[PDB]
Amino acid sequence: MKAKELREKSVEELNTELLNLLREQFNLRMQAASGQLQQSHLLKQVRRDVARVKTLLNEKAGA
Amino acid sequence: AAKIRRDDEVIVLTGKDKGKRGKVKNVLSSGKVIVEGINLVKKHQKPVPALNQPGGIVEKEAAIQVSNVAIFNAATGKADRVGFRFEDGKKVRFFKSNSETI
Amino acid sequence: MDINWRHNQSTFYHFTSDHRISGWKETNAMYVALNSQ
Amino acid sequence: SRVCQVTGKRPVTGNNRSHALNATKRRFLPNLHSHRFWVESEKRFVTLRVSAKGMRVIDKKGIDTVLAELRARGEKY
Amino acid sequence: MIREERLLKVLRAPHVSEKASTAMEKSNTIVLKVAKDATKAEIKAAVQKLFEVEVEVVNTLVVKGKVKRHGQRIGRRSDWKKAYVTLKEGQNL
Amino acid sequence: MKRTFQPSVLKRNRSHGFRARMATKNGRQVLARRRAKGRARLTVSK
RNA sequence: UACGGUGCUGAAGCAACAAAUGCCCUGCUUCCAGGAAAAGCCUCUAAGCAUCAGGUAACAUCAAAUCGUACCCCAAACCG
RNA sequence: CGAAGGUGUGCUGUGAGGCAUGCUGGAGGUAUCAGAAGUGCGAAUGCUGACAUAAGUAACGAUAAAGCGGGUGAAAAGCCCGCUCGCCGGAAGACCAAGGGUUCCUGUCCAACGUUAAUCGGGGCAGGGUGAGUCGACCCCUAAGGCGAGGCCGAAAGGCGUAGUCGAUGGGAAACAGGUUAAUAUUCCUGUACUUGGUGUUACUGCGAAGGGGGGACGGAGAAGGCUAUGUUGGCCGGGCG
RNA sequence: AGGACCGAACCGACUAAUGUUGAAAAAUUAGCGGAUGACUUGUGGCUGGGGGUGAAAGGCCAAUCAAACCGGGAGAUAGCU
RNA sequence: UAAGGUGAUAUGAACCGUUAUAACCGGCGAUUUCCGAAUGGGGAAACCCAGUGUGUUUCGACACACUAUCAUUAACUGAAUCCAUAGGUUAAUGAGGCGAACCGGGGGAACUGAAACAUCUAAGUACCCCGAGGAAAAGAAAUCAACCGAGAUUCCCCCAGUAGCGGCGAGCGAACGGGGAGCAGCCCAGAGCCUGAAUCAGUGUGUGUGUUAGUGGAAGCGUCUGGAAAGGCGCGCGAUACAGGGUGACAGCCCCGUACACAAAAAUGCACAUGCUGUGAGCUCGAUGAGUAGGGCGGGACACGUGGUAUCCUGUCUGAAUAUGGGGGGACCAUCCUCCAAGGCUAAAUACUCCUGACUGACCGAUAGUGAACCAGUACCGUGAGGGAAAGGCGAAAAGAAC
Repeated sequence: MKAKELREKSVEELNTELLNLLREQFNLRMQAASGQLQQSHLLKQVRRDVARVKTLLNEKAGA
Repeated sequence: AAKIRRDDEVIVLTGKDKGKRGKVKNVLSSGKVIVEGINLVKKHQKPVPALNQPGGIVEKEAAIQVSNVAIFNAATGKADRVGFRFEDGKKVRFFKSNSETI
Repeated sequence: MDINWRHNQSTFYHFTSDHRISGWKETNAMYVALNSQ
Repeated sequence: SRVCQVTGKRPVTGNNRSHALNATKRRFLPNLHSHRFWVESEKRFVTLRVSAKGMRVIDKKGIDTVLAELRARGEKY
Repeated sequence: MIREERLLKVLRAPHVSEKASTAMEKSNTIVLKVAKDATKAEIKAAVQKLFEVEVEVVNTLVVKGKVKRHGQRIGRRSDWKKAYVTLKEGQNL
Repeated sequence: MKRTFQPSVLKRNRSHGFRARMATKNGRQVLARRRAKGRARLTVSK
């Protein structure tokens, strides 16, 4: 997912931005630190995916 | 690129297994390879009180050097060195001595 | 222990005290010198 | 500092020599005086810290040319 | 108001202990590890909006990191912040 | 007996601390020698 | 009563006298050696603003952030 | 089919030395003839490391003092519990500041640390623990003093200093009782409070300063008077009649 | 009233003994002086090396003082060991 | 580029990838908390406290940006005072700090030597301070030479431990001239003719080459000892490749490489070519650097210590001629020769190595070589500046010892 994020509008990367943080990131920090979450790789891939959305969002907004 | 690689059948050139064929299990970035049924060490490990306890003397394979193996030709039935040629933009390996692409 | 032993051998290397021999050792050398004069 | 504002005379260094030639360090100082110069073209008194041969060169070159040199080299008067 | 991007990064873990446990089962307070730069307004707003409960008041201490060692190599852990979040009478989590 | 080192953090810092080494020419040269010697702690700050 | 305690219940709960180096007291008396400053605080107005702004009073409502808080501290934890 | 090195033996040269070989070792050595030297150690109160000696010797850190029973343990003079005994009690008690920085509390281990043993510990390992509108800091204000735009001065670096700006050890708003944790509490809980700002409504209304005045605002000693903390005794209440 | 008197805290340090490879690189014990003052103490500040400060001893200036400490000139120089 | 990866101690768990959007390598971007010149004010560095403006469909709270000083320039304001200057406000541009050595300049010791010591030496060294560059500095004759000539500066070998200076002690010590490295000349003080004429500087573009990833890269088997072969023995092959490193002992032919031949989407350094802008060629005529040269006094630099001392620099007092003129030619005068100060620019030869790459050593091999082969400027010591260690090697492979 790098062209897929590249082909939306600024509003839609703000939506999937807030959903990467909201649904994914926070619930996996809470789920990870409360004994659950066997699958730990999700933390990494979510974090890098927020990096992609902020990158494309900085590239799309202005310069 | 790398001459001996992952799913490949080799023969062993030096030591304890000289002339034994076998398939490469994996290949370690130390420049070593683990080849099945070849460099068998008799480890004996402790039954850890965590998840399952085998105990005993487990006979594993050890990593031999990449330079101690060469891939088995099977058209001549001997060891053979590997080169790299280009075919249709693909860098392919080929056997030396009959020049056959692998 | 080795560091404390090197520093605690290095204790009286720059001393001044004249009535004490080597900075620390008590003696009567003031009276010995003084009586020699 | 003791610098003539016209000629740029710093204090320099030297020796007190004696009759036995014993060298000692000294400073030669300029003859710095603070004199107030009438400029007619501006109708004002510009006060400068000149030497006593900065006044010779002001008497010869004129005060306007000298002030043009100080304004030229960024010396503020 | 506090933006939601800030407000997600503040809460970090629920704190499990016996002081925490007796605080929940005896005085409505949930104890949780927060961001080190998180203020009490941020923690209150983030529990209001991320566990959808009603917070009465927050009390924040900062816990100092312990100097441990591996072998003969020391190291301080890391300071964190612990928030005692006193909820109202209607709550579950 | 009252030994020489009677510690105070405020005098440690006002005297030998970083904002006090940086405050003058020669303390900046001190910091330059401590950085050049390559030193884990430059001043005594904490 | 995992004898470690844990809950429940709980009477009287007054007076006299003595009394500080603490409080009234930043007082009072006295003495020369003649005993910080600036803000908060209370007031006065100038420029300005004048049926606005501001001030006062009552009521309501919101806010009071941040860092320290363990433990030793005449000492086996500080300086030696 | 065993190098250097190490350790013995045998032979040999006038000597420094050489040669052969057993055992250890486990991978390098080097003829001859030349070349270059960090080229030869017993001394330097030589430098560094190791190991002796005195020597199983002095000592084991206040002459406040211990005794017994029981428990745990592989093992108890020292740990835990109990009963006695002694010591401090204007301290050897309690609370802080400075300073330290997890030593606090719990479980667990006894290698080293503890001048002995240790099951114990301020030791090792792991987990826990520090909750504030009212306490303190930050903050507002300043003293000594620092720094200091401009500025005056000075070979350069820099010195001094005006406006200012910092600087507490001083001045400035407000919370007490009771309960609770193994470990925090004027912070948590219960009860009862108080303070300062913002905003809104309503009623009345002249408000307004890096400006004026007051106040803050402040010595040593002494003397009583009125109190309180606190204590003693009686009454009351509960228990005992040895 | 008092650089007043006796005497604890507090500041000091006159004598003796111990200690002198100490419990302690200046103390302990028993006595001792001052103890409303030219006192004592906390916190901060200022003065710096031929310089400070000194009720003056050549005292003190981080267990160092007839010229601190650190670094450098520097492998000073040593007709001496 | 790729069949394997998610850095190490350091294994695990959870996964990603295998013909291409795993991972790894490179170019260019994005993000880049706080402290630090630190720059909004302050401060005990990594913290405390703001102001201003813009925006925020819960705008009772948030988010972003700007706000240091100084120099220069401009605009608007603006005292004593009328005009005006000082001052004030705002904007634009630049600077500030760090860094090992080399370089120029401002200051500048003493120990030491003289067998004492004061002139002298050490020594314009150590050190302090300012400034600059990839080099700096110097530089285009008011220079030598010597009646012949040379032709800017810098560096190297002689000259030559020479002439000289010197309590004529200790010591200091040239130039002329010769041989080389390198070679380059110009502009303003000034008008007219004439214009873009060479010249460089700033940029675009094109070409060539280099850097930053890479690709291909020859040729061996049998037998004996052995734990293991690259070793012994026997027979082959490569070489523009027998530099080196690893592989279970010593490998040209096992592996990585080496010789050799190629490779860049992008960013770049250098060199040509070329577009634009700025800049000025060339001709005639004129001018041709005044508190200056020189002097008196004091001091310094010149190898030269005031001496018979030329020359240069200037703190102080003075003070010309200005091409029918002036400086020098080692006191000084005359004759003769040579040159044109009081304005400035200028490449190369030259000096150095914080840092990068490749290669090399009759350099060291763990008490040596860096203080530091190892998580070393660390532990530790000291208030501080500062001082400053010790510590490498199981094995071929952890098969690192089940029971």
